[PDB]
Amino acid sequence: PNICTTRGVSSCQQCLAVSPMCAWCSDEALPLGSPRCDLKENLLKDNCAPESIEFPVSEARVLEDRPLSDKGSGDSSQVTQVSPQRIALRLRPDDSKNFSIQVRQVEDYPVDIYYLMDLSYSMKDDLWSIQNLGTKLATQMRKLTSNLRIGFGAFVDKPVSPYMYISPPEALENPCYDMKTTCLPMFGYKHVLTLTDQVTRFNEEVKKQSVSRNRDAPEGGFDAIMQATVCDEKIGWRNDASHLLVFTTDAKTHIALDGRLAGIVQPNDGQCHVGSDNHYSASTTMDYPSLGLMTEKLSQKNINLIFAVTENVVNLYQNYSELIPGTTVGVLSMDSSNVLQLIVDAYGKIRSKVELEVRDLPEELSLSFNATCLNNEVIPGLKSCMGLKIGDTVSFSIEAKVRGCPQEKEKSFTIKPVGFKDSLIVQVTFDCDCACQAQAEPNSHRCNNGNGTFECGVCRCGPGW
Amino acid sequence: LNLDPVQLTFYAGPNGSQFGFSLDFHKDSHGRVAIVVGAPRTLGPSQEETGGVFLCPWRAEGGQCPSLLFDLRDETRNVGSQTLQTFKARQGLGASVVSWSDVIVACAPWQHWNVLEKTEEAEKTPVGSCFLAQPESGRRAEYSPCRGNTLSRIYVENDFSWDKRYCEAGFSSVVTQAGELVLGAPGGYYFLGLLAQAPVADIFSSYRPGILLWHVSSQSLSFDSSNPEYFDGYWGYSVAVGEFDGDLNTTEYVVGAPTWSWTLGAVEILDSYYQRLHRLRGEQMASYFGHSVAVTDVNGDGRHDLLVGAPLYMESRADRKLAEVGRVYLFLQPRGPHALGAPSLLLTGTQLYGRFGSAIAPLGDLDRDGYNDIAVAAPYGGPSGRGQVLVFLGQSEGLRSRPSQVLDSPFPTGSAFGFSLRGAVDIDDNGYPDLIVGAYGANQVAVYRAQPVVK
Amino acid sequence: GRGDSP
Amino acid sequence: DILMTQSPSSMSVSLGDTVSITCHASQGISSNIGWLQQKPGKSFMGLIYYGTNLVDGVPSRFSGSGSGADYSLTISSLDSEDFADYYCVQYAQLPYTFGGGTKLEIKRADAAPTVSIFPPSSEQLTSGGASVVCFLNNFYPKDINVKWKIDGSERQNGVLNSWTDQDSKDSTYSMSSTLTLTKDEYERHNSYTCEATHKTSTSPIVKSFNRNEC
Amino acid sequence: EVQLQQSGAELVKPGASVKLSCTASGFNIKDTYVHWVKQRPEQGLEWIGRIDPANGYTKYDPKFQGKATITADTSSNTAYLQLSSLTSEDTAVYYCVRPLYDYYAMDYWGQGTSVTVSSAKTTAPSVYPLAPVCTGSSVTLGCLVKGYFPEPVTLTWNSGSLSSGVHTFPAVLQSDLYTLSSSVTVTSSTWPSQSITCNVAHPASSTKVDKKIEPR
Ligand SMILES: *[C@@H]1O[C@H](CO)[C@@H](O[C@@H]2O[C@H](CO)[C@@H](O[C@@H]3O[C@H](CO)[C@@H](O)[C@H](O[C@H]4O[C@H](CO)[C@@H](O)[C@H](O)[C@@H]4O)[C@@H]3O)[C@H](O)[C@H]2NC(C)=O)[C@H](O)[C@H]1NC(C)=O
Ligand SMILES: *[C@@H]1O[C@H](CO)[C@@H](O[C@@H]2O[C@H](CO)[C@@H](O)[C@H](O)[C@H]2NC(C)=O)[C@H](O)[C@H]1NC(C)=O
Ligand SMILES: *[C@@H]1O[C@H](CO)[C@@H](O)[C@H](O)[C@H]1NC(C)=O
Ligand SMILES: [Ca+2]
Ligand SMILES: [Ca+2]
Ligand SMILES: [Ca+2]
Ligand SMILES: [Ca+2]
Ligand SMILES: [Mn+2]
Ligand SMILES: [Mn+2]
Ligand SMILES: [Mn+2]
Repeated sequence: PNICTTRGVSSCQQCLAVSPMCAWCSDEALPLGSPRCDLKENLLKDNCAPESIEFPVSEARVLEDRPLSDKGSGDSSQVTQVSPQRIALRLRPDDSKNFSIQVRQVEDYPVDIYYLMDLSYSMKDDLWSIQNLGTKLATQMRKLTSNLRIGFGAFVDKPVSPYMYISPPEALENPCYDMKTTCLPMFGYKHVLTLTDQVTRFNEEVKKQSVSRNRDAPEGGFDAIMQATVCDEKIGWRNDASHLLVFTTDAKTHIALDGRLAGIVQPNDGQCHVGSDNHYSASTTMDYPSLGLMTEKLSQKNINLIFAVTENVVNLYQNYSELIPGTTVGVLSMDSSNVLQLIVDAYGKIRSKVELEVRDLPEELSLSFNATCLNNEVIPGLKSCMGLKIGDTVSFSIEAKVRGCPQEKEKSFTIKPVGFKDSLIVQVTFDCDCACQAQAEPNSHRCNNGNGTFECGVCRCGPGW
Repeated sequence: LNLDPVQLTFYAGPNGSQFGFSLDFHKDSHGRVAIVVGAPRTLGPSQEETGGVFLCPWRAEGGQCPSLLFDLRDETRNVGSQTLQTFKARQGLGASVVSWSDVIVACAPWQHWNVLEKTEEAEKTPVGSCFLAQPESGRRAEYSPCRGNTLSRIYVENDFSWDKRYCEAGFSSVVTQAGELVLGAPGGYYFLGLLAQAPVADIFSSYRPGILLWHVSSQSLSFDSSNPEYFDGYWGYSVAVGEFDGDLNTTEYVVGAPTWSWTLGAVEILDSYYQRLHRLRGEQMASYFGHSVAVTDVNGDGRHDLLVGAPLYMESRADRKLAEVGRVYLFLQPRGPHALGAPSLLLTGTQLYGRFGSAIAPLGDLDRDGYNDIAVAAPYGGPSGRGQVLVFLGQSEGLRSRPSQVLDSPFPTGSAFGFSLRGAVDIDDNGYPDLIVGAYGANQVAVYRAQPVVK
Repeated sequence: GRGDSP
Repeated sequence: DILMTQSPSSMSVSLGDTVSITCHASQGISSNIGWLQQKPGKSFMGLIYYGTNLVDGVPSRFSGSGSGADYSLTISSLDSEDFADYYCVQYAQLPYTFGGGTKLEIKRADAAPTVSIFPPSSEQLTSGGASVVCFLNNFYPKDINVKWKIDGSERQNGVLNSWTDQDSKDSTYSMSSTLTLTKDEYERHNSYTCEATHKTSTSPIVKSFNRNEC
Repeated sequence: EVQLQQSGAELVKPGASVKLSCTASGFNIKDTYVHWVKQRPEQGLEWIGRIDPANGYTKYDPKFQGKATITADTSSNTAYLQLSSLTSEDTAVYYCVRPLYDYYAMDYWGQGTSVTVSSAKTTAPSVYPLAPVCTGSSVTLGCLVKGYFPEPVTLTWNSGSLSSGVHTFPAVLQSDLYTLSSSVTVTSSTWPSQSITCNVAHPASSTKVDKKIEPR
């Protein structure tokens, strides 16, 4: 005598909604006062036909189960770093089933590196850092990846007063005119070299670059970050590679709403505006982007932003870094671990975390996670890992607890690690019906002489009553 | 609560003129209320954007408005072995407007200026300038405190101290009841920002056309600083006045510096001598805390309270994520000589990139219950992102945490509906204070009339 | 000084 | 340096008259001119600046005009105080430069000088010197010429003249000429004369005396 | 109210160096430009130079470069004009000037400062009576103050008693010494009947000599 019987259910559908351990009997030859809603053991104990037992069981079998790749090299991105890739899930009202996912930080994964450069006058004594970059940037990376591409762009600020010197007329072609020197005319952002594997192309392109000059210390670097992100085709990011956007500067930065000091009040539209001339054309008619907008795009295009700034503004950018999750900072000094292996350390730091993310999760389903990082160390209520090396693997135990029974019986959601290409697709199925329902008797002769529907052994009140 | 959203009045200006960027009410000698609208991209004489001002008479149907004419010709004066030059091209006349008594003040923050001497110069820079007018008498005057005749070389030799060449005087403007004009110049002192103040009466009497460089002895500018915490703070991005020290003979200033202290943002309260009484720091970097400031007594204790807008504040949301929505901070003035504490209320935006708190307007007592109320703009808010203005009512405890009314934009997308607000004036004389909302994006102005309360 | 210079 | 030719150097006018002073520059000065006033025996006062603009406090009867290199100060309805020196100044170029000036004098009917010659004093003679004074008092206009003679022959060396400003309540000028000889040289001659030449009389007014005689 | 109080009259010897001052009253000297102007009876007005008390930058007419040095102390709210290697030509009245509104104008003037350069030491005046020669309806007498330094001298007839009908002529520098004369007219029935006395006072030397006019 349990909750199943004491609930006094009317139909098979109601019986299964009482508890996951309830069953229903559709047997015609059932005793006088035998409750049709009882344990599967109590029903068979009362001579209930085995086939008349309606007792769904929550299960969870995989569909796609490719093995995790050992090397991310070669292949046309046929690399699997999440396993399984698809599993079917079947649940009954108020029940819950568990399943496991695995993630691997694959070795020798392709890497893109677009170097975004401050070339304002203040960057005269910081040019040292990019002198022989293309080579010094391939050497330490060759140890991590066998498929690197590097590109490069530059920026100064919106070429407009008061950021720009506008007198005398000579100052427009040569902003350093009022001094004993000469520099480039001012420019907002200019793409220089598309992402390429030809390191010597990077070296030679750099050697042709030179600084400009503007009036105010903060620079328009964020404009450049936006364009380097939303101009996919031009920058040349690859569909299956780690994208690293290295932002280098020695000074503060302009932010959304600063543009108003130039008459520019139109918000940033997040669209690409770099023409065939490789220059940002909305530089003087569109405001700087907000941190929020930048985050949106960086996440959409899957770019990892690295702030390679000098020690005099390291704090400033460490603080911005915290408002733009996934962003790392490196000190651009003349003394450290190495001032431009900085990028290697940043990459290693980037691929030292594995955080799961759930997309399209139905209102009814609620998930829990038990992470297993480092060495079989289970950490309940945790869905992220930290302190990982490239090549390591982790796993998570997941449990989906459906609440009630939803209207739509066929739903599916995704569980994807942030920054990762691959993901696990969980195809859920809500089983709160009986096989005997699909073979009912509407207006049956057994039920009130046509005023009822005979299904699953009992008589139901037809539609309209 | 009781603003009329069904029957609005619309004023419109030339296309592409940004008619509605700035507005204000204006009473003439007879107390007849009119709306003064700024249009910073209106065409000048040489078919070049110079900006312009309009003086719209109140009419339930609205319509087109007559221009408030100003001199838009560039000026040159060869005096004292020097050449003085003013450049009004793309100056942005009407980038801000304010009315006091029967005088109108329209500013051109990006009016450029230069001084030539042989082969040297001061540099062509946006010192800004303000145009004052007395519509009835036809009188006109100007005020351009950041102008100077020092050559470039001198600034370099002096390490760029007291460099007022990029002031952009007029960026933000306010007038004290006494009749003292206060101009915010976020570019002053190499982008530290400064305030310039001078009596309107003295601005008029000392002005003569053609002089270009004249003295206003009674004027008073704020001070330069060597503290990096002030660098690129844009001190004077927004300005307001009020009573915050008990003494009623003195007037205090409220200055917004949205990028103060490495974009932490801040707003300070000063005396008439620019001595700082209080300072309120931003809560989040790049939120632009100080973008807008409003002074009004919302809890009916007779003491002016402070409202600060941070249009780019990013709110924390599930799963360690941030959503740029905007925020407003309420600071209630404590009894007697005491420092303003933590915010009494945090109003936060809902719509992403809505820029809630981009503008904050005192409405006076809209519903006539005894507590002053306010209006807050989210120029790109609303489910449609077309713009939205929310009304918050005053109460003994400050403000109500939920809006009493929400005005959705009657204009199309990109109108910037709400970018400028102004209230606390009965324009139709029906006994209830009214609201005017600017939509420079659509080059129009919507007037909302307050009606008797229905509930 | 407070401008774009090293 | 820009030269300022200011004319006329002087003019005699009456109360209520509308007079106009003019100023000329060696080149254009785009209304960068200022007008000054210096009441007799007092400091300067600002009248006009930048061509036409009155300095606060200055009556409206004053007005500056003109452009290019030619400008003019005009005083409508002359007043008793308006009789004084007026200068113009340019500040278009450094160094600033001023005009010659213009003295406004009170006009009236002509008048002959009252000549009065005085031989050396007893005290002075015994001291070792000799001075013959010649007062030419109350006359109009101001233009006058004195001439000393010893024994009928002109003498120019050792003469000291001194003129007075137009007296207030009669609008007349005066002059004082002093011939200073040595006691010895004074006695080398007998007759002494000073001749006044005014526009009043075509023939000069003469007043002499004789030493060793009375 | 704007007022420029200049220093008292100066009297120095050739080759010396004098320093004039111009204190600002009712305003901060630091406000505007401060010019110095030199005035002479025959040569007229001459612009010496100017200074911006705020920063201390100056400008001079190349005629005075070396001779004149303009300075200013915002503390004491005063502007100065120093002249060196003085000469007779430096004997003039000096004015400090500032604009009203226009940056470059010259509207407000100080009362002025009289400078005199001479080697002459304080000398006492020699008063001499001037009686007519040995007739008409009215008679005219005179007084001659000769060889004194420096100025000024207060001359009066009968100790001020006789006021109207008198002409006192401006002083004249007779080779490093001043000379002054005064007349007086009355009726023939007034003199020699009514005794008339010349009363001259010279504050400098502290001497007030008197000479009665005697007929011949
Ligand atoms: C990057 O972000 C960091 C972390 O937020 C930030 O460092 C912080 O700076 C603030 C301001 O300088 C510090 O705040 C101080 O905290 C100390 C106690 O540790 C207090 O004693 C100080 O109080 C004084 O100032 C107050 C007003 O702010 C007054 O109310 C008070 O009376 C005192 O005068 C002060 O609050 C804070 O300690 C650090 N935080 C940390 C963890 O270091 C840094 O400024 C940011 N960098 C950049 C370039 O943006
Ligand atoms: C996550 O780990 C927790 C323990 O930290 C597990 O909780 C236990 O689960 C077992 C399943 O047989 C129960 O018998 C225990 O009663 C549970 N203990 C507690 C403390 O609740 C949980 O099973 C794990 N969940 C997932 C998603 O795997
Ligand atoms: C669910 O958890 C159990 C242990 O409680 C485990 O044996 C089983 O493999 C898990 N189920 C799945 C499908 O991973
Ligand atoms: Ca006060
Ligand atoms: Ca209050
Ligand atoms: Ca209210
Ligand atoms: Ca109303
Ligand atoms: Mn720079
Ligand atoms: Mn540098
Ligand atoms: Mn810059």
